[PDB]
Amino acid sequence: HMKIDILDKGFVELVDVMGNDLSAVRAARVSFDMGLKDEERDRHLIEYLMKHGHETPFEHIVFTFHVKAPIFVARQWFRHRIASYNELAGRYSKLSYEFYIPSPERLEGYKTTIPPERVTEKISEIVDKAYRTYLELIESGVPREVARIVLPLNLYTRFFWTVNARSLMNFLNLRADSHAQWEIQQYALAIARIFKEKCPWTFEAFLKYAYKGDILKEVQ
Amino acid sequence: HHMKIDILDKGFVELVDVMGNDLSAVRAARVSFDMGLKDEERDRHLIEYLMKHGHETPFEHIVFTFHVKAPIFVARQWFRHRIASYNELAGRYSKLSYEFYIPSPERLEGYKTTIPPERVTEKISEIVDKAYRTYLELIESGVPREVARIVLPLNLYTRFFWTVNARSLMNFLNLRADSHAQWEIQQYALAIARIFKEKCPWTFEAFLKYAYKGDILK
Amino acid sequence: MKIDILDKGFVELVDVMGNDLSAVRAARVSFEERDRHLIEYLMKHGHETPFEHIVFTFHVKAPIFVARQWFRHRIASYNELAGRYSKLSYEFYIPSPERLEGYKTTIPPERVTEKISEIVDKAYRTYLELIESGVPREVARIVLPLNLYTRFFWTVNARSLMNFLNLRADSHAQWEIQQYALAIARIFKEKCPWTFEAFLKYAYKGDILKEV
Amino acid sequence: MKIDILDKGFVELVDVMGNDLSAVRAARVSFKDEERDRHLIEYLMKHGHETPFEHIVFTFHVKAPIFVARQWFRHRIASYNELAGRYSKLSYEFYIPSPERLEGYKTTIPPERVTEKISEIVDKAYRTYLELIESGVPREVARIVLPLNLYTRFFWTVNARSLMNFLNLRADSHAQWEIQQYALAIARIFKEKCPWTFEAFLKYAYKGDILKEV
Ligand SMILES: Cc1cc2nc3c(=O)[nH]c(=O)nc-3n(C[C@H](O)[C@H](O)[C@H](O)COP(=O)(O)OP(=O)(O)OC[C@H]3O[C@@H](n4cnc5c(N)ncnc54)[C@H](O)[C@@H]3O)c2cc1C
Ligand SMILES: Cc1cc2nc3c(=O)[nH]c(=O)nc-3n(C[C@H](O)[C@H](O)[C@H](O)COP(=O)(O)OP(=O)(O)OC[C@H]3O[C@@H](n4cnc5c(N)ncnc54)[C@H](O)[C@@H]3O)c2cc1C
Ligand SMILES: Cc1cc2nc3c(=O)[nH]c(=O)nc-3n(C[C@H](O)[C@H](O)[C@H](O)COP(=O)(O)OP(=O)(O)OC[C@H]3O[C@@H](n4cnc5c(N)ncnc54)[C@H](O)[C@@H]3O)c2cc1C
Ligand SMILES: Cc1cc2nc3c(=O)[nH]c(=O)nc-3n(C[C@H](O)[C@H](O)[C@H](O)COP(=O)(O)OP(=O)(O)OC[C@H]3O[C@@H](n4cnc5c(N)ncnc54)[C@H](O)[C@@H]3O)c2cc1C
Ligand SMILES: O=c1ccn([C@H]2C[C@H](O)[C@@H](COP(=O)(O)O)O2)c(=O)[nH]1
Ligand SMILES: O=c1ccn([C@H]2C[C@H](O)[C@@H](COP(=O)(O)O)O2)c(=O)[nH]1
Ligand SMILES: O=c1ccn([C@H]2C[C@H](O)[C@@H](COP(=O)(O)O)O2)c(=O)[nH]1
Ligand SMILES: O=c1ccn([C@H]2C[C@H](O)[C@@H](COP(=O)(O)O)O2)c(=O)[nH]1
Repeated sequence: HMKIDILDKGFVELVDVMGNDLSAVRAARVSFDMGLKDEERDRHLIEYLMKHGHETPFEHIVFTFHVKAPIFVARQWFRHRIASYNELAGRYSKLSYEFYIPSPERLEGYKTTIPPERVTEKISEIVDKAYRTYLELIESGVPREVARIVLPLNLYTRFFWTVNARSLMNFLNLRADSHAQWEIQQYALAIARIFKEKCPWTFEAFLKYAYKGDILKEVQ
Repeated sequence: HHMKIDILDKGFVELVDVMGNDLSAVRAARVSFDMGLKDEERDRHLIEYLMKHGHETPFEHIVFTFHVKAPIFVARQWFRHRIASYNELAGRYSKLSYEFYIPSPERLEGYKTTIPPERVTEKISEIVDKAYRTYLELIESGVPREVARIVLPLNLYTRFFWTVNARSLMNFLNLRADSHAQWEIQQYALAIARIFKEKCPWTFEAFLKYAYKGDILK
Repeated sequence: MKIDILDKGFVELVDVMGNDLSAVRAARVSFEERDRHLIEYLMKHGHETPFEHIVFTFHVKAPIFVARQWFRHRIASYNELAGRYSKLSYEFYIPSPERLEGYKTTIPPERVTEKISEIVDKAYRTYLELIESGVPREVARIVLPLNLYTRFFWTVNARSLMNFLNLRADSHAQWEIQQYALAIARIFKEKCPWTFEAFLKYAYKGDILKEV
Repeated sequence: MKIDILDKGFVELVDVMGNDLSAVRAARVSFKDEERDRHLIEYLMKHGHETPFEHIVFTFHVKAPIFVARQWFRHRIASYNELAGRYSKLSYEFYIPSPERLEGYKTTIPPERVTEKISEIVDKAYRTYLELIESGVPREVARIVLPLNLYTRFFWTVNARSLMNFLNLRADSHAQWEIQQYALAIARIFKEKCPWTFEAFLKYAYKGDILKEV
């Protein structure tokens, strides 16, 4: 399965896809009592739909992703309501020692009082302390669902995300953009790469006509 | 895959595409416990479990695309299911074909009518024909299609694509594969159920057994 | 508040939750010049979720063909009059001759109008005959034309209502639903003048609300 | 109406559109008569005709710990606006369970010590957070060390149908105790503004176990 590594331990992996660029063409064409034509006319229809704001045809393309991301990223991500999610449960599972530790380069462009290496160090220290406490509470008989509340927001979680191309393009608009947090931008770049490989005509037409973000026009 | 079931006199339900299968639900559900697939026994059991306890979100990862040909009055009820995606034939843009649902005499079974059921059938096809011929005359006269079509009756056939996940599809079946629904949409719901059963047999069997609220599938 | 649309149609406001300050409170997560400024700011920058906390209920009487276009807006709630159960009323949208202005037609506009009324009358008379014969209503009604009036309750938040106005208060939309959209817009402006003003200025994608 | 929940939490009613009669008006499609209107409400609820209840809408203002909010926010048929850790300096407010939260569980240390241990890490994480901020580290990065029991605040706009689903699932002994407590608050307010719908819900549609016992 197409699998892209993000951050220090994160990833985005394509589990499944229904349909392709031509799923959008077939759906749009029914309006005119038509179906598919030639490659040239069909690709141009996709561009036509994107340039004029016909978004519903792209709902017939659907993806399922498997994502590992820090909780603070997942919290932003799961704000996208037009999608389906299933997530690893801190209530039911003993959580693994896996946390996002920013690299020193993460603080490029910020004048900092202490070296970036020290920032990285201080984050790690809280992480180890919290995790040790989490395991101590569990070992003492403290229910998992309570023990986990001391764990920090950089804890990695895992989830399945099923989402259609229209909602995926909203996601890219809002998250593949320099206003979203850098961490989620990185995940959105991987989503974009998988989308482009499966639906190249829709992706290129989106970038050309419909996409509102900045970064995907800059970064291949 | 590809499945097609003819419904009423001229209608159909055709499966255009599917994403996932019963194991798609098993995998999504198992992530909760930091697990994946296991054996057929334990995974079939899990699907029954999910269905018994009303854990419906794992089934959203199973997705269907249907191509449907149905009368407008059927489509009108169907399109009330908002948790799904639609694209439909446009009267504003297309010259509409002479295809209308004409009930068969048997459709009045159990109804004592003043005129022979065959006559009811006849009367329906007569009005449909008059309406259609008026539509064509207006079109030939240069009336925009979006206006001409307003004289067309509710038994005109339309066509649409429907993308829907297994959870919404189970909701559709609870409501439409039921005696209280109109017989015509029941028939479409029966075809949707047959296709669902074929592609997701474990989910369907568990649905019938533990969650399905209607009366016609059982 | 009620606006008559078409020959027999209308849009009336049944209820509303909130005003422009509802979006301001949601955006700030708490609880006059700076508050209007925040509304324009949110609108200019595409921050739409705060407008979801303003909600309207409309009662709408409209031809079925208009309602079918309308009910494609999935992010909203609907309850509609039942034709399976209710004997349906003799009310149909008959276009005025002026509806065909611009179109060079082989039949005079007034004659097209007349041809539509005729079908409506014959269709309704067939429906009534069937019901009289003991044909169930849910079957008898299938002969009724797409211009039959129906009524529905529509509950929709301001964000989805702005999406509706972007698509339907626009010259690409069918003229008949444009008229309805103009009415919805007028009510929206009454209740949420700051949001409506900023919407027009910064976010609205249609054309007719800039002209009318 | 504002109800305190947990140690620093609350559920506050901000607005409401409609009342029980809004569902009746929608069901009948008509812009009253108590017994026949209550009877309709019960009929709809009994036969699962739930769409008329979507025309009653609530706005709440809720203060809750992030681990509770993450569960809450899985309810997609609703609208949310939340205090932003990326843009605001976060307040020293964290949920620390009472010893009675863990009484019942046989634990190897006193519950009192479980409280102390939890409080200790909270305090350490918060201190590091403030240090990093003071150092010039972006808020968005500095906050990643804060634990899941940090309090957040959001506006929630939800219709009565979706709110009844939320009660089915959360006002229930399988939901985490913390979110149960919020659900009881939501239910009390819903009962106050929509008494006939709430009664009919309990009698016919409610699938949980706590609201019939409390
Ligand atoms: C840079 C940035 C900063 C942000 N800051 C904050 C913040 O400070 N606080 C905060 O709470 N959130 C914040 N968000 C989250 C934001 O408010 C949205 O919750 C999130 O981006 C999901 O957007 P969406 O509603 O467009 O997507 P979805 O929820 O997936 O919805 C997709 C589309 O369907 C529609 N839709 C779905 N449900 C509804 C509905 N109930 N009503 C009307 N339309 C609906 C809309 O058209 C929407 O575009 C931020 C997002 C970004 C990118
Ligand atoms: C005790 C308990 C344990 C849980 N454990 C986990 C877990 O381990 N992992 C995990 O990921 N989640 C878990 N959840 C969350 C659960 O999976 C749902 O996300 C949550 O209950 C919201 O439910 P909902 O979909 O009914 O509500 P909403 O998202 O508000 O949706 C409301 C209704 O609309 C429908 N609906 C909305 N969107 C769609 C859609 N895209 N497709 C089909 N139908 C739709 C359904 O009819 C649904 O009832 C748990 C919840 C409870 C109460
Ligand atoms: C026998 C029968 C008779 C009917 N008679 C009438 C009638 O007389 N008049 C009429 O108007 N309709 C009528 N309907 C339609 C009915 O009211 C629903 O519109 C239709 O059945 C769709 O059901 P749904 O809302 O559950 O499905 P969807 O709209 O697909 O929604 C699926 C699920 O998601 C949820 N959901 C989706 N959107 C929202 C939302 N905005 N708020 C809260 N929850 C949401 C609900 O949990 C719902 O079960 C009838 C249906 C049947 C089967
Ligand atoms: C001029 C014109 C011509 C049209 N022609 C046709 C035609 O020929 N055939 C046809 O079938 N329809 C046609 N439509 C209808 C159109 O495709 C939409 O169904 C309708 O405009 C509703 O728009 P919407 O989905 O944005 O609104 P809603 O359905 O209310 O949704 C609101 C927003 O939330 C989002 N959303 C809701 N559900 C989903 C979802 N399941 N997946 C992804 N995002 C979602 C999107 O952000 C959407 O903008 C036409 C509309 C217009 C204005
Ligand atoms: O009772 C529960 C358990 C889990 N989840 C959802 C919320 C999170 O998105 C994810 C894991 O939650 P926790 O188990 O970590 O609380 O699944 C809930 O919504 N309710
Ligand atoms: O069995 C039914 C009856 C009604 N409706 C909805 C669809 C329409 O929007 C409206 C009226 O439908 P008819 O009763 O006219 O079919 O209510 C259904 O979905 N199913
Ligand atoms: O302007 C339009 C054209 C089409 N449709 C949708 C509504 C119907 O579901 C279908 C066909 O509509 P008509 O063209 O026949 O109105 O496409 C709209 O919503 N608006
Ligand atoms: O860039 C952002 C900022 C905020 N939020 C949402 C997610 C949370 O529900 C809430 C606060 O997020 P934080 O700012 O704390 O990350 O707003 C986002 O979705 N994206």
